[PDB]
Parts: sequence; C-alpha cells; structure tokens
Amino acid sequence: VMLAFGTPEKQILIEPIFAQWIQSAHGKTTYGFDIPLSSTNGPALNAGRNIWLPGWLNAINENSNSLFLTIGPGDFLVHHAIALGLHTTTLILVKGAL
Amino acid sequence: LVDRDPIKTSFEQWAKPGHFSRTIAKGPDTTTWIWNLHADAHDFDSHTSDLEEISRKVFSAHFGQLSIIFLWLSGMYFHGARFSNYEAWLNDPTHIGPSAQVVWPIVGQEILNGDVGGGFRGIQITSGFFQIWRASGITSELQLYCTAIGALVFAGLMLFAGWFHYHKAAPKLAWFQDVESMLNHHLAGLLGLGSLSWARHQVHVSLPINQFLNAGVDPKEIPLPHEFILNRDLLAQLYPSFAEGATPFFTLNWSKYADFLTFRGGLDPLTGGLWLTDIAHHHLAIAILFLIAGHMYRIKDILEAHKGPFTGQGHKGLYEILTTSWHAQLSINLAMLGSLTIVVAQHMYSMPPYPYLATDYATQLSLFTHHMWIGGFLIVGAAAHAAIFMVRDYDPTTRYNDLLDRVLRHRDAIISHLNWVCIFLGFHSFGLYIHNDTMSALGRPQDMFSDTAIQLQPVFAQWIQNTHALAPGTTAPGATASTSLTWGGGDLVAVGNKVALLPIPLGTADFLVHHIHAFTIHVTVLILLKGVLFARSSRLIPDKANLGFRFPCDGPGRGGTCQVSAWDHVFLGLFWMYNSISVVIFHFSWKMQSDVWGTINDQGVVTHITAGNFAQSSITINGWLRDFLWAQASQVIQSYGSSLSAYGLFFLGAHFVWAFSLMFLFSGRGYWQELIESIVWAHNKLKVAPATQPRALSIVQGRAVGVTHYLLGGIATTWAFFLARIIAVG
Amino acid sequence: LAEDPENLRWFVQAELVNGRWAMLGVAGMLLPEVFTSIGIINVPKWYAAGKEEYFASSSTLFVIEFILSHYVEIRRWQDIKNPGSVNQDPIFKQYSLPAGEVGYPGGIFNPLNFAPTLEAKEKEIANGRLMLAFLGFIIQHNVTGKGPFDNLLQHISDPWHNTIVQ
Amino acid sequence: SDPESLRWNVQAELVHSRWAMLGAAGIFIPEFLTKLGILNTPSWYTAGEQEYFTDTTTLFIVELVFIGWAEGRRWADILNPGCVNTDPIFPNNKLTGTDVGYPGGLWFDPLGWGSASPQKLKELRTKEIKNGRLAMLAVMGAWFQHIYTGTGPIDNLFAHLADPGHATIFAAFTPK
Amino acid sequence: DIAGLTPCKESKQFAKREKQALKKLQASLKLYADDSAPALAIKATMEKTKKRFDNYGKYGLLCGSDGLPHLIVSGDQRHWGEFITPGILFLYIAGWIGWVGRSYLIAIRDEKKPTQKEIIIDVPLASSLLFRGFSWPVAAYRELLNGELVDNNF
Amino acid sequence: MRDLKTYLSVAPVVSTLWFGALAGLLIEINRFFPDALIFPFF
Ligand code: CLA
Ligand code: CLA
Ligand SMILES: CC1=C(/C=C/C(C)=C/C=C/C(C)=C/C=C/C=C(C)/C=C/C=C(C)/C=C/C2=C(C)CCCC2(C)C)C(C)(C)CCC1
Ligand SMILES: CC1=C(/C=C/C(C)=C/C=C\C(C)=C\C=C\C=C(C)/C=C/C=C(C)/C=C/C2=C(C)CCCC2(C)C)C(C)(C)CCC1
Ligand SMILES: CCCCCCCCCCCCO[C@H]1O[C@H](CO)[C@@H](O[C@H]2O[C@H](CO)[C@@H](O)[C@H](O)[C@H]2O)[C@H](O)[C@H]1O
Ligand SMILES: CCCCCCCCCCCCO[C@H]1O[C@H](CO)[C@@H](O[C@H]2O[C@H](CO)[C@@H](O)[C@H](O)[C@H]2O)[C@H](O)[C@H]1O
Ligand SMILES: CC1=C(C/C=C(\C)CCC[C@H](C)CCC[C@@H](C)CCCC(C)C)C(=O)c2ccccc2C1=O
Repeated sequence: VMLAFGTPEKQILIEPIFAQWIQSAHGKTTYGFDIPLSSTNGPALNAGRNIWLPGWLNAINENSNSLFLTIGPGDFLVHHAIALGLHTTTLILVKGAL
Repeated sequence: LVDRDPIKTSFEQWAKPGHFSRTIAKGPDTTTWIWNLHADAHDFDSHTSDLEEISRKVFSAHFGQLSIIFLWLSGMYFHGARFSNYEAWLNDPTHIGPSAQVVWPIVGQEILNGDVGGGFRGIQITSGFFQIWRASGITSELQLYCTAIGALVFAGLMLFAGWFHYHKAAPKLAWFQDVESMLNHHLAGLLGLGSLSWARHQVHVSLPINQFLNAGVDPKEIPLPHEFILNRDLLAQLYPSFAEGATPFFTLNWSKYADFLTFRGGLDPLTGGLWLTDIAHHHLAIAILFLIAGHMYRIKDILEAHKGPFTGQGHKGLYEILTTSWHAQLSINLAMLGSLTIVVAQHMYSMPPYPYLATDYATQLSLFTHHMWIGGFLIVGAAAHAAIFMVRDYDPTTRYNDLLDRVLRHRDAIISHLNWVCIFLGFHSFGLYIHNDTMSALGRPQDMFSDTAIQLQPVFAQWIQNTHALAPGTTAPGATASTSLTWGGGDLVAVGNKVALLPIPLGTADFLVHHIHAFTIHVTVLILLKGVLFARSSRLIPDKANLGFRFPCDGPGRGGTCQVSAWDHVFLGLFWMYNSISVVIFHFSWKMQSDVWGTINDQGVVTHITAGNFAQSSITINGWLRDFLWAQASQVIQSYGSSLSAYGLFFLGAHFVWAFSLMFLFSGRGYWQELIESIVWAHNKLKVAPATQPRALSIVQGRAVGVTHYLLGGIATTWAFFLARIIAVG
Repeated sequence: LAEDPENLRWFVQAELVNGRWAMLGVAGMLLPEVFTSIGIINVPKWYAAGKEEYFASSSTLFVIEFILSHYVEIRRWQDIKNPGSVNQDPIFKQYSLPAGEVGYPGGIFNPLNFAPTLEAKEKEIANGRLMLAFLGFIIQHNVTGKGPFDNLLQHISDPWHNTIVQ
Repeated sequence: SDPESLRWNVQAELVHSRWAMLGAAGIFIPEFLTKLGILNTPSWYTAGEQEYFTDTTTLFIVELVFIGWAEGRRWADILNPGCVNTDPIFPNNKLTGTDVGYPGGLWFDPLGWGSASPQKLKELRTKEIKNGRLAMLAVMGAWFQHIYTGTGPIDNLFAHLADPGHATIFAAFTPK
Repeated sequence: DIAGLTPCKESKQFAKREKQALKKLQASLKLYADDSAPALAIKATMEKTKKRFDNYGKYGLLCGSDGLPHLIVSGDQRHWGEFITPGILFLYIAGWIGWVGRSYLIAIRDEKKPTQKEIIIDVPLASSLLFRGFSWPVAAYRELLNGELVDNNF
Repeated sequence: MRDLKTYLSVAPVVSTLWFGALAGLLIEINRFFPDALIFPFF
C-alpha cells in the first residue's frame, strides 16, 4: 500500500536480527561489531583457533559464492512465510492424523 | 404466531425468538440461521402458502430500486457538477482526460489523484456522463446540481410509493392476475412517450446547442438557459418553421428542403459521434411504434391458435399460469433483458451514439465490458429462476400435458444432442490453437493455420460485411457510407488526435476466436439447460424434487449423487460464463487496439496501438500471453507511485481474493467442523465460547462462498488489468 | 462455585504498604522545602558521608543494601500466608490477633480495627492515600521544572510555558 | 398505524428538557436586558486589569469543577435508592422500586404522608411557562442562528456565493 | 549503528530519497494555480511529507541501503520503543478487548432463558463491563491464575 | 435512567456505527500525528 502510494519511505521493514547474529558466531566478515564478549577479538575463541575452522568456513561476506548471503528485511518475511507453511500444513496433518 | 394474532396487537413484535420454518429457530441457539435469512430472505416457500401478497411485496422492492438508482446518480450527477472537470473539458474536449472524483488527502491517499484536467488533480473516469452529457446544451455546474436534486425528488416520492403499497393496507389479486392491458400502456406511452418525449428535448435544445458547439466558443458565449420556446429564431438555423407545410401531409413543396432529420449514416468529423441528427428522427420513428403497438388489445386467443404435428398442443394454454407464476415471468425476461444488454455492447463500439467516443477509447470499453457481464450475469440467472419454476411455484399439477410436458418427454434427448455439439467444438474449437504451439514450437509454418499458411489466401473480404457497406444498391437511399463505419467498404478519414473507426477487416484469427465463442457459449447452456430441465425428477433421483432446488447433494450412494440439483447447475454454469464473457472481453481489446485504435499522423499513416501484432500471433494461444497478458499488464505492474496506482494496488488483492476462493471451492465441511471444535475446546477452558453454537458452512453456503469470490476475485483483476492500459498510451 | 468477595489478607496489605512507602517517599523530598535549598532528582548519592574514601563510585551501594532488604521482605510474605509478627500491625495491624473475622475467610465490606490504642487508623489511611497519587502528581510534574509557589507578585499566573514537545 | 415512541428512559427525557430550557432562561433576560445598552458605556479593566488575562480556558475548568460537582451529584440524586442488581422494576434499574430507598434509616424523607411530595396543589405556576419555556427557548435559540449567520463580511469562505444585496446582523428591529 | 546504516544524522542514500521523488512530483513546471485556490500538491502532501527534513523527529533510525529505515528494536543505542513502547500498548489494548470478551459473556447463561441474548446486545459494548479493562491493575494477571477462573474451572 | 447491573439492547450491526466511527476517530489520531513508525510520549 505504501509503495505506489509513492511513499517508499514509511515502508515497514524489519531488518531481521536473529540470523545475522547467528553468523557472527561463525562470521566473516561484514563490518565488525564486537558483540560484547566476543569484541571482534581479544577474546577470540582461544581454546580453539588455527586448527579446525581455518580459512574454511571463512568465505566471509563474499558475494559470488560465500555460503552465507547477507540477509535483510526481504528475508525477514519469506522466512516467516515458510514458517506459516509447515504449521498450517501440519495443523491439518497433525489434525488429519489425530 | 401469535405474538399476538390478529385483532388486538398494533403492538409490534420485536423479540421472543424469531422466525422460520415451524420448529422455528429453536429457541436454542445456532449460527447457521444468521447465514440463513440473508440468503433466502425471500424465497417464497415461506411467509405464505398463498401467493396472496407477494406480488404485493415485489412491487414495493421494485420501488426501492428505482429510488436508489435515483439516489445514485443524483450522486453521480452531483459529483459530475461540483467537482467539475466538465465545464473545463467541454470547451476543451480531446485535451482533457476527465474526473468527477477526488479523495481528500489522508495518509497515503492522494498518490491516487493525478492531473486529469482543465488544471485540477483527479481520478480519471471511465463511465461517460461528459458524454451522455454533451447533449445538455445550456450548461454549467449548479444545474446539473438541479438535474441532481430533481433526482432526489424522484426518490423519497418514488420511494414513498413503496410505503404507498405493501405497508399501506394495500392491494389484491385481480390487479396483476387480470393482466389484460399491461404491455398496453408500457410500450405504448413511455417506451413511446419516452423516445417520443426524448425527441422533444432532442432537437428542441440539444441539436442546436451542439450544432454550433462543434466549432468551440466558451459556452454561453452560446446558450441562454431558457431561450428555447415561442421564440424561435434559432430553429431557423437548423431549419424552418415549416414555412408552409400543415401537419406534414402533402400538398407541400420543397425546391430546397426536407425537415431536420435527413438521416446520417456515418460519423461527424471533429466530433465523431455520428450525426446528432438522425438521433431525433430515429427516436421519433420509434415511439410511433409503441404509440401504435401498445394499442393491443384486451389473451390466450393468439397463443391458443396455431398447432402443428411436432408442434405443441401445450402451446395453447401455454399457461393459464403464465399470469401467475412470477418466478417464470422473471426467468423469461432475464434471458431477454440480459441478452438484450450485450447486444448494446456491439452496436456501441461499432456505432458510437455519444459525441467524443472512440477517440475516448477507455471511456467506451470499460462500457463494452461492463455492459457484457450483465448480458451474461443476468442470463445464467434467467436459467436459475426457470429452475426455480421447474421445481416449485404452483400449488398443484394443473399445467398439464403440453409443449413442456412435451419438451420433457424428450429430455435425455434435447441434451443428448448439444453434448456432442460441444466435443465437436472444443476439438475444432480449442485444440485447433494447440496444433499451432505443438507445431510452431516444433516449428514448420508451412502447415500451421496461420492466416498466411493454410489456405484461404489474402482476402477476408466478401461475406456480409462487404455487402453491408456498399449498402445503397438498394431500396436503400441513404447517407454516404455505412450503417457502421467499420464495415469494409469506404473512408479513411475519422478523427483529430487519433483514429476512431475503420474497417477492422478480419480473415482467419477472427475466424477461430469467433468459434471458441461458439463452444464456450454452447457448453455454457448445456449445463444450465440440462440443469433446469432435469429440475424436479431424474433417472438418478426420482424422489429428487422433495425439499429442493438447493439441497447440497442427495447422498454418497448411487456412486456420486453430489452435484445434481440445479442451484449447482447454476453454480457450475456461472463458473463457465465467467469465461464466456472473460474471454470475449479478451477478444475485443486485443483486436480493437491491435487494429483500429489508432493514430492519425501526417498523411494519415495509421499507427495501431500495436502495429497489427494479431496477424500471425493470436493463433498461438501463447501469443495470447506473449502478445497479451505479458505484453499489456506491464502497465499494471509498472503502475506504482502514480495516480491510477489503485489498480496495480488492487490487482494484487482480488488477484488474491480469487486465490482464496479455491479454499472455499475445493474443500470438505465436517472438516472445518472437526477443526472448529479444537478451537471450541480451547475456547471453553478459559470459559469463552459455547453460546450460539458456532458451526461450519452450510455445504451449499460453502459453494456460495466459492464462486461469488472466484468471480469478484478473477474479475476485478482485469477491471484493474484494463484501466491501466487505456489510461496512458491508448 | 463460590460467588464473591474472596480476597482476604490479600492485598489490603498491598495498598497500605503503598500508602506507607508513599508517605516516606514524600518525606524524602520534604527536605529542602522551607530553606529552598537543594532540588529534584539530584540522583544524589544521597546524604554523603564526609570524606576520607570514595571518588565515589565506590561500588554499588544499592545492590548491597538491597540484598539485605530482601530477607526482610520475605519475612513479610511469609507472615501474610501464615502469620507471625509480635506487634502484628499491617496484616490487621495491631489489635493484633483479631481480625479473626478476616482469618476464617469471607468478609465482603469489612472496615477493620487497630492498636491497643484506639483511634482506628482511618486517619493514617488518609494521610496515606494522599501520599499515594501524590507521588502520582509529583512524579508527573517533573517534565517540567522543580518548584512550587510561594509568592505572587508574578509567580501564580503561569503566563508562559513549554508544552509537551509536540 | 403509528410509531411507538413512548420511550421509556422517557420521563427522564422531560426532565432533561427542563435542564435545557430553564438554563435557556439565563440567556434571554440578561443578555437582552442587555442594558438596552445602555445609558452607556461598558469597560472591563478590573480583574484582567493587566494580569495576563483572566480565563481563556482556565476559566472553563473552574466553571466545570464548580459544576461537575453539581450536574454530577446531581441526578445521582434527583433520586435513586435501593441501588442493586438482579431483576426488574424497569425505571430502568428500578432498584428504588419498592424500597424507597430506606425503610427506617433516617429522614431520607421529606414532608408529610409517606412520600417525596411537596404535594398536590400546584401544577400551577410552572408547568405552563416552564414547558412553554421548552417551547420558548427553542424558537428563540432558533432565533440565534437567524441572528448571526451571514456573518456580514468577514468571511464568505467558499463561494459559489451569489449574495450580496445586503448584510446580516442583530441589533434588533427588522427592516421590512 | 547495527548493520543497516545509521540514522538521520547522516544517511545519504536516504537523502537522495528525500529529494528526487517528491521534489520532482514538484517538476510539473507549474500546473496552474497562480492564485488559484484548490490544488494541493503545491502545499503539503509534499511539505507534510517534505518539511521532512534534516529533522524527522530524529528518532535515530537505521536506514538500510536505499536508505529506507530498518527497525532493529534491540534494547540498545537508540532503539527500544519500536516494539515494546508500541508492544505493551498492543497487549494492554487487546486483552481489554477480550477481558471484556470473557465478560459480556460470563454475565449470562442465567435466570429465565438466555438463548441468543447475544445477537441483540443489552448494554452495547457491555459497556458497563468495558471500563473494567483499564481498571485492570493486575486483574486477570493474578485472578486468572487464582480463583474464579481457577484450576477447578480448568 | 440506567443505573447498576446492565442496561438496554441494540441492533444486528451497530458494529457499522462502531467500525465506521470510533475506529474512524483514529484517522483522527493519524493526522493529528499525521505520522507514526515509533512515537514520542506524554
Ligand atoms: C511464533 C513465531 C513466529 C515464528 C514461527 C517465527 C520464526 C522465525 N523467526 Mg521470528 N519473530 C516473531 C514470530 C515468529 N518467528 C515475532 C513476533 C517477532 C517479533 C516481530 C519475530 C522477530 C524475529 C527476528 C529478528 C528474527 C526472527 C527470526 C525467525 C527465524 C529464525 C529463528 C528465530 O529467530 O525465531 C524467532 C523466535 C522468537 C521471536 C521467539 C518468540 C516466539 C513467539 C511465538 C512468542 C510471541 C512473543 C510476543 C509476540 C512478543 C512479546 C511481547 C513484546 C513485549 C516483546 C524463524 C523462521 C530470525 C530470522 O532468521 O529471520 C530471517 C531473526 O531475524 N524473528
Ligand atoms: C430480476 C431478478 C432478480 C431477482 C428479483 C431475484 C430474486 C431472487 N433470487 Mg435470484 N438471481 C438473479 C436475478 C434475480 N433474482 C440472477 C441474475 C441470478 C444469477 C446469479 C440469480 C441466482 C439466484 C440463486 C442461486 C438464488 C436466487 C434466489 C432468489 C430469491 C432469493 C433472494 C435473496 O435472498 O437475496 C440473496 C442475496 C444475498 C443473500 C446477498 C449476498 C450477495 C453477495 C453474494 C454479494 C455479491 C458480490 C458483491 C461484489 C459484494 C458487494 C461488495 C463487497 C465486496 C463490499 C429471490 C426471489 C435464491 C432462491 O433460493 O430462490 C427462492 C437462490 O439462491 N437467485
Ligand atoms: C396526461 C397529460 C399528459 C401526460 C404528461 C406526462 C406525465 C408525460 C410523460 C412523459 C414520460 C412518461 C416520459 C417517459 C420517458 C421514459 C424514458 C425516457 C425511459 C427511461 C429510462 C432510462 C434513461 C434508463 C436507462 C437505463 C437503462 C438503459 C437500463 C438500466 C440502466 C439505466 C437506468 C441507465 C400530456 C403530456 C399529454 C399532457 C396533457 C396531460
Ligand atoms: C491486519 C488486519 C486487517 C487486515 C487487512 C488486510 C490484510 C486486508 C486485505 C484485503 C485484500 C488483500 C484483498 C481484498 C480485496 C477486497 C475487494 C476487492 C473488495 C471489493 C470490491 C469491489 C468494490 C469491486 C467492485 C467491482 C465491481 C463493480 C464488479 C466487478 C469489478 C470490481 C471488482 C471492480 C484489517 C485492518 C482488515 C482488520 C484488522 C486486522
Ligand atoms: C496498414 C496496412 C495498409 C493496408 C491498407 C492500405 C490500402 C489503402 C491505402 C492507405 C490507407 C490509409 O488511408 C489514408 O490514405 C492516405 C494516406 O496515404 C491519407 O490521405 C489524406 O491525406 C492527404 C491530405 O489532403 C491526401 O493525400 C488525401 O486527400 C487525404 O485523404 C488519409 O489520411 C487516409 O485517407
Ligand atoms: C453452585 C453450583 C452451580 C449452580 C447451578 C445450579 C443452579 C440450581 C438449579 C435449581 C435446581 C432445581 O430447582 C427447581 O425447584 C424449585 C422448587 O423446588 C422450582 O421453583 C419454583 O417453585 C416455587 C414454589 O413456590 C416458586 O416460588 C419459584 O418461584 C419457582 O421457581 C424450580 O423448578 C427450580 O428452581
Ligand atoms: C474454509 C472453509 C470453511 C471455514 C470457513 C468459515 C468458518 C468462515 C466463517 C467465518 C465467519 C465469517 C467469522 C465471523 C466472526 C465475526 C463476524 C465475529 C466478530 C465480529 C467482528 C466485529 C470481527 C467452511 O466452513 C467450508 C464449508 C464448506 C465448504 C468449504 C468450506 C471452506 O473451504
């Protein structure tokens, strides 16, 4: 309704944390944060380091073929509309069954 | 019932729990009944056994509607006056792009309202007043503001005649069930005395006040407001005070005249309406008939007369009833009223009757599709209500042994044919297209069906169209061109931005749409015909008429025993017609723009909104989304942030509402029950439900909420798709 | 199946505790008030004390006081479910052991009693509301300004003010 | 065959009507005595002398406090005792109903004969003008619109217009 | 601050949005009301979306790219009342929709037969019940958990 | 004329004088503050 109302602004979009946050834990790398008690280092992991995660599971941000692509308000909806699927689909299968 | 009968309560009943069928709404609570009762608020099984009133009710309901139109359209005519667009447009027509209607600016609203105008922000309109309107000559905004209240006058009064029936102590049988006059009157002096009366205010006043408008001025530089009587100098131009004739007749001389008239044929140049002057003559030449005609007569007389050997005994006393069925004398009507509306839809686009139409593209195709859905929405009805006859209306049998009793005699027969008719069509009427794909995608054009490839070779030309204009070999006299400009012979020349009107020559690729229509018109009707015919008793059920034209479905047995009935034949018959019309629309605009709707340019090189893409490319039924749906519609999905935008912004909803119908159309019923309780449970724990037993939808209500949505969904989708590809280029 | 007027020990206690603390809070202002002296949220760090030590953050003074506050506070929740306070002054209040009339359930209006003395704290109740809904006002009027009254030759008129921002 | 109004809050509607109309009383005499302006002439300074004005709105709060209490307390008791719950006398609560509101409490009561009444004697004074006042006010309040509208000058607003010949007012008279 | 670029104080991409768009809706060179008294793009509809300005409030407000605002709503920095402030508000209002739902309902089932009172509605909105809802302090929030609706009523 | 313990009735859709209106007064708060998306407080 907003758009084509020609205010694009006054659009309502959530830039949807919860994922971006997962994938700090992993990383990298888009512009930092510390995230209190990681901090982008200092506390690094320390117990673990050069062994295991190396260069791997470090594409980081990487537009071309990262693994992890950089999620925003467009993805905070489909991701709630795949969620309204297996739920409705299952209230009917759960029910169907029960 | 008895709150309290007869004689001794004025005192009205509001309260104690209320009414229908005798184990009347229970007392004890339910939901369905709230859905019952809007539905089947009138059926007339119930209220009384005896027709008694109802004809005494249906006259009143009729009054309400006539008022209401009136409430309407005062509104319209308002709106049209005092949010003017109109004064501005008329000096200005063919520049203007016209509104009656404006929002107020609250929240988003106002993207909507984008400069239309003689300098004001608007929502552009495609029903034309402003074209009904041209006719008023006198002009100015405050009047239409009189024509407006003149509207609200007719209303209140043509709405206190509805008090002045049923509610007032009111009328009895003879008055309808002696018919004997009724068309006598109606057609004679109203059908007549309107068209007649319309003549008198269609040359008196209108002709002159656009005879010298078709030049310019700033109106009233031309027309005084009353100006037009004992007077008249002005008639003198536009012709004589009859100078010396007498009451027509002849011992009359013209060395140069013949009275206003003088027939037009073809279109005005610089207002291509068609001449404003055959418009008096034609209406005059109508009325007479009606004036003479509504002078029959009193009845069985004519109907009881001619009989034949196939032909029907029944034909005779083809219905004592007819006077009192009603449901039948409505069903007949709808077929006509209905089938007599979409005959408008042609004579309109191929012969405009208002100044500035065609040039005005979008403000007469809206029309040709609105008028088009009524000459269809009223026809399936015209079957439903016959089904409503075929089942119930008369107490008893005594129709007997006729013409009908005849038709039924065969019935697994009239519909036995009609069936094959359709599969003959369909195979010759759609897989025809599918050839093309399967073989143009295989790709070998040598052998398609293209207007070029499979040989008729390059003429359409001679059938009727070519005999029709070409018209004066004839006992025909008249008028430089055609009855309709489009017919093949004649003319480059029509109009001033733009093309209005030109041959349209067809060939093939007008050939086969014209045939899909056949098959679509036919299998529509199969289902309604067989539906209304097998109304009451069937080879699958005999005990079939017993509650219902409605009942859901008789029961799981006999194999299926579901759809049957005839509410449902008038449920699956709508389902088709939505196509019948939905694809006829799809036909006209793809033509009317692929060819015709135009532009003129120096040396008149015509530039069709699409250089005839139709040619080789409707024949492919993908071309129908290559060239249509994906081509045009790019204006619907570009329409954001604009002024019309409310179309693109609808086109998602209603392109949603449709894709919600299937849920109502495709689903069980004790399902949403089985669900509605899980609900009802959670409800009781908190203590929040039981009272008014919440119930799922009434098998057939569910079908009522299919269909109805499937249509107001699937339909306004294009109402949007359209107004969005004529506003703006085209 | 039982119809009405349940509540009991219940939250008569809650309100009165509001009244008693509201009264105290107001006393926490009170202070400047005649020698106009000090103002408003202050955020004080309270009275001081006089200095050898601080600079003053000096830890979270509140967190600690408040852990202690916390098993006085339990003591009271306790009492209220099953009662022992020698004085026994909210639950009924003093005059004590009775309130029997509440204890076995179901009173519906009851007025109450208290103290070996007399004058039934119906007069402390008032002094006590006013202080309820007196914070109410007091807190409200910050958002804008500190001070009330005294004098007009100019002050009383409220000739020009801020509003809310919109 | 005719509506049934009778409507039943109702008897209340008539006492609401007294409020409107007796109040309507204040207006007429005083404004109009009007000072038959006036001998001459009228100055406010005095309070509001220069105190940054007097009332504005604040005047309206005081007006209302004084009133709230009154309009409020009020109908609250024109009458109404018994005051609870389950089943109907109909007034609409009806609670006062049988019990007046009290058997034995007090003198709630006024006057002789187990009753509210001042008693029989008088419609007299005040049914005819006070209700005649129902009438009076309405026409004379209907007179107020007549008296300002047309705003001589200042404001046409939105014209389709089409007056003048001449202005409108009250001083009194009528021309013509 | 959290990724989507920062507030009003600078969001160029946001700036460019302010400007083109509206300012062009302007860019109909004129269309004429040189006196004229009606047509209101001119005044506000722009200016009401436009005297939106290096101010908006200020509001923080995140502005992703294309400088449309993103709402984090974390409990941080600036952003707290983009969910809670209008969140408890949603809660409070609802629940005083249905606290009275569970009220102009639990008041009947009673006396002499009540089989469809419900479709006419003495007193409308219950009203009487209505205000119960603002005069919930706590209300259901203990009474639902104890007594009345009580586990037994469970 | 209405005192204590529920009152008089009302029709089928007085909800159409409750959707229209009440709710209607709310555009009336959505132009007083012609806008939202967070909100200052009082
Ligand atoms: C019942 C829930 C519904 C469902 C099925 C989901 C599902 C999902 N959400 Mg989600 N979400 C919801 C409601 C829901 N959400 C609501 C109401 C909000 C606040 C608007 C959010 C805000 C949100 C964010 C920021 C993100 C997700 C994300 C996700 C996805 C990753 C896992 C996750 O973070 O879960 C989210 C789990 C919760 C929010 C727990 C609460 C579950 C509901 C049922 C409780 C209702 C609480 C009430 C409405 C709010 C309290 C009141 C207020 C005072 C706080 C997952 C598909 C992430 C994602 O991957 O996006 C791509 C992440 O970006 N959600
Ligand atoms: C000139 C004729 C006209 C008249 C006078 C009647 C009269 C009648 N018809 Mg009928 N009918 C007609 C044309 C007419 N019909 C047509 C053209 C059709 C084909 C569609 C039908 C199909 C039809 C059926 C199937 C039935 C009737 C029935 C009836 C009877 C029941 C009336 C009722 O309760 O209203 C019914 C109206 C409603 C309950 C209102 C609901 C309307 C919904 C669907 C809205 C429509 C969509 C619209 C866009 C929504 C508004 C906008 C919104 C989005 C804001 C009555 C005697 C019924 C009967 O049982 O006979 C006794 C039977 O149901 N008719
Ligand atoms: C006795 C007398 C008389 C009478 C008068 C009158 C009363 C008249 C009239 C006139 C008339 C009586 C007219 C009418 C007309 C009508 C018409 C003209 C119709 C119409 C309509 C319409 C327009 C519609 C349309 C439509 C359609 C198409 C369908 C649906 C839709 C609508 C509605 C749109 C005379 C004169 C002799 C004079 C002497 C005395
Ligand atoms: C959250 C919420 C909500 C929701 C909303 C939504 C989400 C919506 C939607 C909607 C959609 C998503 C869709 C819809 C659509 C509708 C429609 C659509 C209606 C109507 C219509 C019309 C008026 C039409 C007309 C016409 C005609 C005349 C005939 C045919 C054509 C047309 C269709 C044009 C509300 C606020 C509500 C409530 C509260 C909560
Ligand atoms: C679209 C595919 C073409 C297939 C049909 C072609 C057959 C007929 C020839 C062209 C049809 C268009 O008809 C058009 O002819 C001329 C364009 O050359 C134009 O010719 C017009 O312009 C000039 C101005 O005085 C003069 O040459 C003519 O007197 C006049 O009629 C006209 O605007 C129109 O009458
Ligand atoms: C706490 C548990 C939940 C409560 C819900 C259950 C409510 C109890 C229902 C009442 C059970 C049956 O009680 C039944 O017997 C009464 C007398 O014997 C009858 O009462 C009737 O007879 C009396 C004889 O003078 C009359 O004065 C009463 O006006 C009349 O109602 C009724 O028929 C009914 O009230
Ligand atoms: C989805 C579906 C349902 C379930 C649909 C239901 C239950 C729709 C009825 C919902 C009603 C309209 C909700 C009414 C509640 C509100 C009007 C009450 C509050 C009033 C307001 C102020 C909101 C059927 O019952 C059904 C029956 C037969 C074939 C197919 C289907 C089918 O597909």
